Formats: sequence, C-alpha cells, structure tokens
Amino acid sequence: VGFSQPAPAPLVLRVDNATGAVDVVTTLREHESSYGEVVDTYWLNQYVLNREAYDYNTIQMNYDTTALLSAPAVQQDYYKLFDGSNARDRVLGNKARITVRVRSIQPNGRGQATVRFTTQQHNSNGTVEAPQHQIATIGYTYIGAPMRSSDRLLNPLGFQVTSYRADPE
Amino acid sequence: VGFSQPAPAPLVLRVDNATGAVDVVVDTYWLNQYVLNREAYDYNTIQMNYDTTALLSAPAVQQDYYKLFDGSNARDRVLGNKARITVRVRSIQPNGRGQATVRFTTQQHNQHQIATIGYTYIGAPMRSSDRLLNPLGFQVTSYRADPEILNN
Amino acid sequence: VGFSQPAPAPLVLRVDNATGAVDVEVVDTYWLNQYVLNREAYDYNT
Amino acid sequence: LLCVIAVVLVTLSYKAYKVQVIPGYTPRPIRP
Amino acid sequence: AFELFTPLFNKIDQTTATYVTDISSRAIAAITPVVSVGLTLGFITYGWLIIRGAVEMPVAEFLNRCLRIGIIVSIALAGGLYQGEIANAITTVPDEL
Amino acid sequence: GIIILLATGLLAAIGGAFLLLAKIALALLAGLGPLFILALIWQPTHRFF
Amino acid sequence: AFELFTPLFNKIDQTTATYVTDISSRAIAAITPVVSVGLTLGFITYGWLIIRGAVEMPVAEFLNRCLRIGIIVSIALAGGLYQGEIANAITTVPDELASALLGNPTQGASAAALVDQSAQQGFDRASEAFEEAGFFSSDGLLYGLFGIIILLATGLLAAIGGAFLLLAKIALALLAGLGPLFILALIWQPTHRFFDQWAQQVLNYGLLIVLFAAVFGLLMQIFGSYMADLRFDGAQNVAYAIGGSVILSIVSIVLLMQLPSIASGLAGGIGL
Repeated sequence: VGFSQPAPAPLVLRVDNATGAVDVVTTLREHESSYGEVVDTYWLNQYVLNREAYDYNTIQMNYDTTALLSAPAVQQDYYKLFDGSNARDRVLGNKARITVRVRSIQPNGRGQATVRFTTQQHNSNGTVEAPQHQIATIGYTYIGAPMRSSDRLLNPLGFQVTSYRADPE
Repeated sequence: VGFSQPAPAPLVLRVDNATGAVDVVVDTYWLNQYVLNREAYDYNTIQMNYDTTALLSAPAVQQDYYKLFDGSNARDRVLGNKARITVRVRSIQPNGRGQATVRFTTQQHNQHQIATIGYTYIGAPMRSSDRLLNPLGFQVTSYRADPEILNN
Repeated sequence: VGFSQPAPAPLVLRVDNATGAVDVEVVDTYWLNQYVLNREAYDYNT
Repeated sequence: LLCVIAVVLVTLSYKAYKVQVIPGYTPRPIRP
Repeated sequence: AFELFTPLFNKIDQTTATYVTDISSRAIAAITPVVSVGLTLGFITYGWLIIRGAVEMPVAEFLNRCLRIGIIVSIALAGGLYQGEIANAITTVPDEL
Repeated sequence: GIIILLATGLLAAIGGAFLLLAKIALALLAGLGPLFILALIWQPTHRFF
Repeated sequence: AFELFTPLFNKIDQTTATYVTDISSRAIAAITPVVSVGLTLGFITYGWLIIRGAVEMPVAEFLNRCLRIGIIVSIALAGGLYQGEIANAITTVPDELASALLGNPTQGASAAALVDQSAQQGFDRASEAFEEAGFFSSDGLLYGLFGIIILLATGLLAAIGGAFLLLAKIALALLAGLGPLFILALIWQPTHRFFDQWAQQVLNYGLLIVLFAAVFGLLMQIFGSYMADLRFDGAQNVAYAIGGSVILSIVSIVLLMQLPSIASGLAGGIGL
C-alpha cells in the first residue's frame, strides 16, 4: 500500500495570458476540467479534425490522440471504424487520404458544443473529390491531468468526449 | 523503497486567454526550418527558401509545394513584390516514428497554425549545392498544416 | 520517520506576462557556414 | 577424413561470409 | 543520340540480377554452413554405424561413394559464385560481337 | 519511309529478340544449375542433369 | 482510359466460375452426404462379412485398405472447396506479374489493369498522331499512317499476351472442373493414364500462366513506359520513335511466341 504507485495527481497551474494570474489543481477533475469557450473550442477542433481526418503516414498519432481525448465508449466507436473489410485502413489505406478543417465551433450548454466543419478526399492519382460539409455534436468533459508522459504531452487538460455524432450538412 | 524520499511534481498547464491553447510548462531543427521556409514568403529571398524546401521534400511533397506558385492564384502573383509573409515556430514536439507536430504563427506585411510532418532522412546528398543546405538528408514525406477555424 | 515528512520542498514559479511562458566531427563546418552568411549579411527585417 | 572435410567446410564458410535523393520541379526563384 | 538497346539490356540485366541471381545466391549462402556441418556429421555417424552394423566395404564402398557425394555437393554449392557466371555471360555477348 | 522503317525495325527486332531469349534462358539455367549438378548424386535423377 | 484486359478477364472469370467451378461445387455438395453415409455403411457391412465368412486379413490388410480409400476420398471431396482454388489462380497471376521481376513498388494492381494502362499509353500516342493528321488537312495522312502503325503495334502486342493469358485461364478452369473425374481414375490401374495426362496438362497450363504473367508484365510495362515518353514535338525524331515502338513490339511478340513451346516442353520433360 505504501508503494510509489498512483503519484500526486497531475496539477495544472492555469495561467491567465492577459493577467498572468496562476490557478491551482481543483475539483475540475471530478467536473469538466476543460474550461473557457476558447479552451473548449480548441479541444473540440483538434478532436474532430484528428478523428475525421486520415493519412496513412500520420494516422497513428491522430488515432491514439483521438482515443486519448475519448471516453472508452467513444474510443470503441472510433476503433471500430478501422475494423472489418470496410475499415478506413483498407478503404483509404495508402491509396486515398482525408483532409479535415473546422470552420466554427460554438458551445451550447453544460458539456456540449456544435462543430461546423468540412472534409475532402485526395488520392494517389492526383485527383480530388468534391468537398463535403458536416456538423458534429460533441458531448464532453475533462478528467484532469493524465499520469503518463505519453498522455500528458498530448492531452494535459484531460479533454474527453463522452458522446459523439456527425451528420452531413 | 516505495517511499524513495524523491518525489516528482507536475508540468503546469498554460492556457492562452486569446487562443484557448494549452501549453505544458535535431529533428525539431529540421522541422522548424522546413515549416518556416515553406510557409514564409519574400520576393527577395524566396528563391533560396523555395529550393531549400524542395531539398528537404520528397518528390510528392516537392510537387505539392511547387504548385503553390502556379496559376493565377500563385504566391508569386498574389504576394509578388507587394506583400510578404513572416513565419515563426513556437514549439515542435515529435510524436512517434518519423512524425512530429509543429506549432507556429504567420503574418502578412505589405494567424496561428499547426503542421503535421511525416519525415525521414535520405542520408548525405552528393552535390555541393545540396550538401551545403541539407547535409543530414532531411526529407518530408507527408505534409499538412491546418489554420484555426474563424479567429483560430 | 514517516510522520515527520521532510519540510515541503520550496515551490516557486515565474510567469512571463508578455509571452505567457511559465518557468519553474562534421558539425562545426555546417554551423560556421550558417553563422558566416548571417554575420556578413544585413536586412533590417531579418 | 575429418581434416579434409573440415578444410572444405572452412573454405565454404569463408565464401559464405565473403558473400535517397531530392525532387525535380520548376525553379524556386522567378522574375519579380 | 539513339540509345535504346543499352538501357533495355541494363534494365533486363538488373531484373535478372535482383530476381534470379541474387535470390539463388541468398539461398545457397544461407544453407552452405548448415549443410556443410550436417554433411560432415552425417559422414562421421554413418561411418561408425556401418562399421558397427549394416554390412559395408569401408576401404572401397564408403570412401568412394562419399567422394562422389562430396564432389557433386562441392560443385553444386560452388554455384553460389553466381555473380561471376552472370558477368561471364554479360562479358561473353560483347567480346564476341 | 514506312517501308524503310518497317524493314529496318523488323530485322533488328527479330535479331535482338532472339539474342534476348538466349541471354534470359542462359541466365535462368545458370541460376538453376546447382539443383541439377546435385542430380548426379542419385542414379534416377541423372536424366535431369 | 484504355480498359480492355480487365473487362475481358472478368468476363472470362465469371463464365468459367458459373459453369466450370459452380457445377463442380454443387454436384460435389449434393453427393457428399450420400457418399459419406454410403461409404460408412459399406465399411461396416464389409467388416462384418469378412469377420464372418469372407476371406480376410483382419487387422493389417483391411484397416490399411480402408485407410487408403478414406484418405483418397477425403482428398477428392476436398475439391468441394473450389472457390478457394479459383481465387488462388486469379490471385496467383497478379501477385507474380506485379513486382516479382519488375522491382517497382506495387499499389496492388493486376494483369488486365496493367495491360490496359500500357495499351492506353500506346493508343494515346496514336490518338495524338491522328490529331496532328487532322490539323494538316492535306499533307497530314503521313500522321495518319504513323497513328495506324502505333495502333497496330500496341494492339497486336497486347492482344497476343492477353489472349494467351485467357487461354491459360480457360484451360485451367476446365481442368479444375473435370478434376474429380480424373482423380477417381486412380482407383483402377487401366485408368491411371487418364490421371497422368490430366496432371501433365495441368502442369502445362500452370507453367504457361506463370511464364506469361511474369514476362508479359515486364515487357508490356517496358513498352508502356517507352510509349508514354513518346512525343510529336520538335525535339524527337519521328522515325526514331516509331521505329523504337515497332522494334519493342516485335521483340515482345516473338519472345512471347517462344513461351508456349517452352511450357509444353517442360511439362513433357517432367515425367508424370
């Protein structure tokens, strides 16, 4: 019981960019750790872009990042997109790629925001498919700082998607 | 043993009030020089940045880059000698097996962006015009930089 | 021995209000060539 | 017999052991 | 100038080298040590077993048959010098033409 | 011009293609050699050599 | 684009499946349960009769002969997995022709696809020649003759190669379909020669398909690259380019023509 397992939970001393005021660890771990429209829209953007996008060459990082920013339920939904004969890994593979960009994100409540974004497919023959427009609805929270170097250097805030859907616009 | 006396504290997270961006308080060099020269523009120095970018790019990547200077919307016609682009890299963090994330800014004289770079090295080149620019053989094999949405 | 844990190590940090920065053989030739080009050259802008 | 077969085998293992460029594209500087 | 047969011959030579000569060299080199030791140990073991077992004529049958097998295997494994022969064929065409 | 082109081309093509056949066949036989020199070991497989 | 060998190969594959492979599959499936039960009951019956009345060698001969019959019937009934072998052949062609001897990274293309791409390069050069002929109203039929020559060379090379690939595929489909009748021919000594001949023909057409896949892929890729470089600009000699085209074509046609004899000779050389 006295072993060095479970060290002090990572503490984020939030620093205000305008005032330089320093915050401390808080009950935000047992609440939405991500705070502030500015901060939440960043995480929502990075989540959607990495989740929806695809490139054989960079996907391992986007894949792990998406999982890092997802609740286990969400992680499983995501992992499944790379499974079976219709897997993104087989459909796009190293023949086609997906480019994703977010146009606008607006929070609407208590762990919920709307993400308006576009997506397009490029390929090995040098062609490009017409871009599509999509809107994601993201349910989310924050689980506080993670306790592994491989996680804190990607998601220090603890952003986590608890529910996700994206429909054609 | 479990006590150790030695204990480890946590990197604090810095939140940019303007961008909401959270920062935790040899490859990175090449990734920096690549992004800066690739994304930047000045009529007066671009020939070197242009050739350098190509020197540090796989043919697929070189072509993507060359195309930015083609057609009526070419950087050479849009910026020409009327406007210029200044680029600076804030931070680069490798994340795997030939892959890194570059956080940087850009501005026009007469925004915040993040690049994802896939890369390798092809060893020393065998021309004086190449070895004096990229002796290490740095080469980008995949490249995609995305600006923030709306304000960013 | 535990009950009297060593005095909490002094904790101090500095925050830059301008940058938001929070704080707790073949190598010489390449550097020399880059330094020489930057040194002799001049442009107000760079 | 093992002496001769061994010299053959040693000569045999003596033979056993004994046995990235940039792209091309249009010029970087063009006339302003 | 007109250069069509030089590039074509070089291309075909590269394809034959990578896919018919190197693969054969890689296989022979990998098996040469193991087969060598195995053949030597088999020689020793079979000699002892036949002198203590099934009838054989050691002075003539065993030495002569072992010599035949040995010479044939030596020649066969000397084919691991494939590069010499491919370059011998490559030199043959031009020297005569 | 078409007649000249066809005559020259067909002569050169026939000769060069038979040279190519000879070279490819000799290369393949030289590669597969050792399997057939090993065939001298056993009497039934002598026909392969 | 030029797509001729892909649709033709798919057509021949569908035909050979639906008749040769599917008939054999369903016929084997229909008899498998009946033959299984019949063989089991016949084994029981003959065992009882030999142990009571008939001439028998109880433990050695009867068990060994039953084992031989059972193994042969099990292998012959394993033919009921026909789709596996048909896919095996249809994938043996592209895997080998793709990068076994070319030495170029492969995205995963096949035979008909590569033939189509190279023939497309040739026919595009012919189309450009026809366009130039259209430009020069008179004094333009020279370009028409150039286009006809290019078209004929490309077409004849592609046709010879693809037709021998088609012959190999059709022959292998028929042989696989008729396989069980010749595997049952090992039961009786007089009918052994039938299985020997069937095996020899299977080896013949397998060697044919291997050789044509490899060599035709290499030659047709070389021809496609050469024609893809061809241009009617002011910098290339028209005579040199057309002559190189016809030389490459004829060189490929005769090399390929030697291959059927080689395959048949190797099959004959193996005893069987």
